[PDB]
This record gives sequence, C-alpha cells and structure tokens, in this order.
Amino acid sequence: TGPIICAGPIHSNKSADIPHLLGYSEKICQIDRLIHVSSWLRNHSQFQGYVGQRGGRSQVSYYPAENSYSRWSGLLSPCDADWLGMLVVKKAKGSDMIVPGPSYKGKVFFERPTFDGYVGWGCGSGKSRTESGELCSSDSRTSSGLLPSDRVLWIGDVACQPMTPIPEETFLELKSFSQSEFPDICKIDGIVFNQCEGESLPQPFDVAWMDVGHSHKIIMREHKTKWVQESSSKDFVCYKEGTGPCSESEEKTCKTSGSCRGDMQFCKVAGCEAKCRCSLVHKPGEVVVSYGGMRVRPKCYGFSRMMATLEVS
Amino acid sequence: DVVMTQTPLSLPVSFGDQVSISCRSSQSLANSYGNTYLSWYLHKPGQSPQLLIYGISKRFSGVPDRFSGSGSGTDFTLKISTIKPEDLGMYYCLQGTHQPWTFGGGTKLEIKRTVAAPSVFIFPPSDEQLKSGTASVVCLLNNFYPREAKVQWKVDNALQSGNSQESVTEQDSKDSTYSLSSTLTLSKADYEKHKVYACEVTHQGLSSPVTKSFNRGEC
Amino acid sequence: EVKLVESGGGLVQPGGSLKLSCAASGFTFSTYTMSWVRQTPEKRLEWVAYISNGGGSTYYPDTVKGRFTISRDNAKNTLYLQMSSLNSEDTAMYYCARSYGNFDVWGAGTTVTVSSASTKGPSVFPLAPSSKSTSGGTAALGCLVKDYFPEPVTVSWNSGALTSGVHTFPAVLQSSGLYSLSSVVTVPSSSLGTQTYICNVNHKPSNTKVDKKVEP
Repeated sequence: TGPIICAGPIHSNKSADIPHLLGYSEKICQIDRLIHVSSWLRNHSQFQGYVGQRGGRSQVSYYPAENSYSRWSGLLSPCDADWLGMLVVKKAKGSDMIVPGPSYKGKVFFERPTFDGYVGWGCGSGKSRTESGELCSSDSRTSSGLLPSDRVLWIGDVACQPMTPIPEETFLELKSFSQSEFPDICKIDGIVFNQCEGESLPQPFDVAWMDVGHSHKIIMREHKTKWVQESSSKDFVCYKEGTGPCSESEEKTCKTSGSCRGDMQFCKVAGCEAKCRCSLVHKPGEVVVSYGGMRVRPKCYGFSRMMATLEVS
Repeated sequence: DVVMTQTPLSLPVSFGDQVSISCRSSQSLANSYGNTYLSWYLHKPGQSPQLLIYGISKRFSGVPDRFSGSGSGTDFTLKISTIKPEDLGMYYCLQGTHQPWTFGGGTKLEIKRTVAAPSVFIFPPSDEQLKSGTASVVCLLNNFYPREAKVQWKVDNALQSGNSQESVTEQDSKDSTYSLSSTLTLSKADYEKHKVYACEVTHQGLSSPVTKSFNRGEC
Repeated sequence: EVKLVESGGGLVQPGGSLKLSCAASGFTFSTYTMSWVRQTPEKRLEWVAYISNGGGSTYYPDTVKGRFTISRDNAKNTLYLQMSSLNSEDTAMYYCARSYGNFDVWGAGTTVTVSSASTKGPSVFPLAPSSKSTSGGTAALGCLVKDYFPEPVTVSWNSGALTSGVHTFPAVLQSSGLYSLSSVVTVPSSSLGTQTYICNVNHKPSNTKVDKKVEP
C-alpha cells in the first residue's frame, strides 16, 4: 500500500547491528523497514541479518490474503507493536500450536495471535520453514541474510493501537459474554475458556478476537466496529524531507513547541510556520469495538485463526 | 496418503462378546504437538455415521462406556467391552492429523452363529430372457454361515471367468444367515453353444463342494 | 439437538454437476469447521472436502480437488459442496460433518449417482423352480430384475403375503450401467403345484409395476 516514513530497506551486510531508536517516528521508520522483525528474528532465533530487503514491511505476507487492515500502512501488526512496547510477540513453545492454512514453506518468520497473547516462529540463518512450519530446513535462497519481506508471514487481520485500559470487571464481564456467545468452545490455544465434560481436540478457529489488555483475548461473533481519530502525537510521524525520520529531540520540539512544518491536520492541532515536518499516519484511526452493551478501545482488534477445542457433551 | 488399514474387515460377533477393531496407519498420527486426531465411527445400516471415539481414546458423549480406544503411533484399536445389537454395523477409523484425512477400510460387525450349509439352487435362463438375446444363469446359495463362501461356474466343464456377478444378502435378522446369488451372464449365442452349466459351491459347512448343474436340453 | 440435513442428491450425468447443501441446526455453525464425506457403494468412506468456520480455508484430496468446491454461508448456517466434473467414481452417499479429525455430527447423507444411464424399466424374468432347485422338500424360485436404472426396485412376493424366506439381493451395477438384482424365495415342494408365486416389482423412477408369475 506504501510506507509510513521510510521506503524499503536496502541492507549491505547481514552482520550490521540494530541501532535501537527511541524516537517514535524513528521507531516507525524501522517498522517500515522490518528492522523490528529483523531484531526479533535475531533476538530469538539465531538469525543473522534482516528481513524486508528492497520490499519493506509493506510487502510482508499476510495469511488471509484478503487482509483489510494491511491496506492501511499505519495500522500496527502484532510485531509492529512489539517494537513500540504494546505487546510482546512471545517466542513459540512446543505447546504453542501452529495454525494450518498459511503457506509456511520458505518462511523465515511468522506470527499469529494466540488466545493468551502473541507468538512468533523464527528460523535460523540460512534456514527456512517447511510447508508445515514446525522445522527449519536448509534454503540456499536464505544464505544472504538480507532476505525478502515475503519471507515474513503475519497471520490474521490485526490492528493494534493504544488501548484504554478497562476495569478488570469489564474484561470478566466480557469474558462472560464471550462464553455465552461461544458455549461450544472449551479451550482456545490451550487457555481454558469454558468447562466441558467432553472436549474434542484442537481445531482451526477463525474468530474475531480482541485484546482488552488482560490475561486472554475476548473472542467475538456479534460485535460492532467503528474508527476514530484522536490526532494525538502518536498518530503523527515526523521526518526531515529526504533524510528520513527526525531525531527524538527534533520530534518533541515539533509536537510541543509547534515550530515545525507539517500537514493540515498537524498544523490544525500542533502548529507550523531546513526544518522538520510531521504528518498523519495512514489509518482509519483507532478501532472501537461494541460488545455486550459495552464499547472498548482494544489494544489489538482483529480476525485471525486460532486452535480451539469444542464440546462433545 | 496416510493409508488407514483396518483389521478385521469383517468380524463375526455374538452379543456379550468383546470385539477389537485394529487400525494401522502408514505413518505416525502424532503431529508435532503430540495431538493425535484419530476417531472411530459407527455406521449402522440406513443411518448416519456416528462418532464413537475421538483422539485415540476419548469417548464422544452419548456413546456408552463399553466403547474404548487406545494406541499411539501407527497401530490403533477400538474396543467394545460388551457387544449389544445397537452396536452392529460398519466401524471406521479416521485420521485427521495429516492431510488428506483418510478413513479406514471398515469393520462389519456381523452376528456369529453355527456354521450353516449353503442350500444351493441353480436356475437356467427363462425362455422370455433368451428371446431377448441374453442368458442369465442364477446360482443361489441360500441360508449359510459364515459369509465367506466360494462360487465357481463350469460351462461344459469350462471354468468361467469375467462372466459372473455376486450378490449377498445382509445377515438375516431371524437366523443370522447370509444368502448369496451368483449370476452367470452369457449371450444366447454362448448359452446355446454349451450344454452343461454348473455352479460349484465351496463353503465351511460343506464337507465336499456342492455342484449344482443343469443340462440346457431338459425341463 | 445437533442436526445436519443434506440436500441436493440425485441422478447426475457423467461430467455434469450437482451441488449438495448441508443445513445446520442445533449448534453455532460459525464456530465449527465442517466437511463432506462420501460413501462409495463398496461402503468405503472418503474425506471429500473441508472448510474452516469462516470459509476462508478449504482443503480437498486430489481425487476431488479442482472438480469440487466446498463453500459455506454461516449466515444461513448452511454448508455447500459444488461438484463439477462428476464421474461414476463419484457415486456415493455424501455426508456433511462437523469437522477437524472428529466428524462428531453427521448429516443423514444424500445419494449422488453419476451414471449416463437413463431411467429404464426392469425386465422381470421368472427364475422358475425345477428338480435342481428342490432339496429336502424345499424348492427355491425367484425373479431376475434385470436392466433397470436408477435404483431402487421394490420386490414383494404374492402382493406381500410371502415374507417367509423371501431374500431380495442387493442390486449390482453391471458393465452396461444398468442395475439388476434377484429376489428369491424358498417354499415347500408340495406348494409348487398348489400355490401361486408372483413377484411384484415396483420401479418408481420409471413408473414400471410388473407382476410376474414364477412357477414351474
């Protein structure tokens, strides 16, 4: 669809470090260049190099090819929120089930929302998944370490954002509604969701889910969506024309002092007047979910595949 | 794909018996999470397949405690501790751990009884059917047990080939017997070129093969 | 109660098409993956097609991949199997099922018969008794219900009075493509001259009803 701040990365050496950038726009310019999945792959699976070469994040493979929230460059994926500190894409475990559907063959990284959070799978350097995804066989097309972005697969239609934390009573109220709505479900991804005197084995479960910032997610069938825009400082990226993201020192000056160029919308809330320029991020805004008479701004809203267990009694 | 072989294919059973149905898989039905999606189904005549056991050993609810599964890896087994009439039918094992999912060959739980003897009966083709150019010689095996019986056709002592068809009635509700009909189909040409038509029957209940024959030229 | 009811089964012509509908009731259809299972006349069950709950994922075995298309409208809680490029090897009772390695709920099934034959009337010939069909006072006679299509035929003897030992054999699909079966009955030899034996065959698809006097 196009990037937020920075065009696709053109890396030189796989051994080059990952300079961690605190500046928000700088953190999003890494996200545009998949420097975050690059880090995760390194931090969690002996991966030497980067993902996203030439293509960038705008080229990551999404399992639901009909991915709606991907067309919006500014809607954050699970991984993209891992870089900003909203969710940790936990490394997989022998018990974290890989969902069927995605063409895993050749993937270097892939990720899926799980009922209790987010889980990713990495392959080591010069390695790539099998068609089932549970091993990392050899792949001569991965020796470079400067791998394409198609080698990154993000499972599910997912949108992440700053969440209004909800009283825990709400969550439990929501979990109670999710249980009356989904009585057949006994477990989701290994997390108890109801009680059954007879449970069938794990089963693919395409479900609209929601992260309200609590233990598990709130899975949904009858729910309403609606998008907003707070025009807050996190919905605006800052950049120096031609030279990429503005420094952290320049950004705060832009988004506080108001002595910076910018789009209409920035100007109309922050101010304007060689210099730094800030703009809006490409997104409908913040997703608000109506559910069981209550609306909640989720940390992440989305429709994704999960492995769940249904009753037999 | 994962070939599910089901032993036995046919299983004579008496009520009160405990019967075992074994299902052996070409490959290991343990995926990479230790989950094994092997399930046993009951298909009674004229009804829908019913889930009995899923996940090797877990009983579907509504299924009596007499059904039990067990196993790991390649060979899996369904176990009915006490057969009741409502359990007769075709039993199928099914994977689901690998695609494509594959059912097993099936196990017919049939009623075991005392070995009967085939009342054999051979019928020449009717004049009416010969007027239509075709001749069907019907050899009847009536009321026998077990099901496994052998029918051979001898047309002028010439063992017939590709010229026969078999039909076995399901097990009788009143005396647990099977009846079998072998239809030898020839053209009126081939029928009028030969004289002696014989159906010889081999069966457990026959001490000697029963040869039932008819000479075309006789009423 | 969990109920699946299939619909759309019937005669189709080879290469032709037929779509099967599975109506789902008694459960939350959109939270179950569902699948279609067929039973060949040799009682072999085969996995046919599978579909996720939200219809986004489907799977098929290569035997019916590219020829069949599974689909489901959770809105109407109905599962669908569009069958194209049908062959006599697609002759089966197709069941829909709640799915994922455990078909815990099956539909009643719907018979799909792929055969280029056309509804033909049965030819009932007498399988008359003789000395070679008499053993220990019991004589056997019957009827040959030959060259008919499609199934089924209903064969009663003596308008239905004869149930003592009447054996109606399963139909056999010959190479000609037409079904054929025998109905037989064993009777006292004393009756052969004193009792009439008439098999009553009804073939509803062809509107054929034939009463045949099977006697010496």
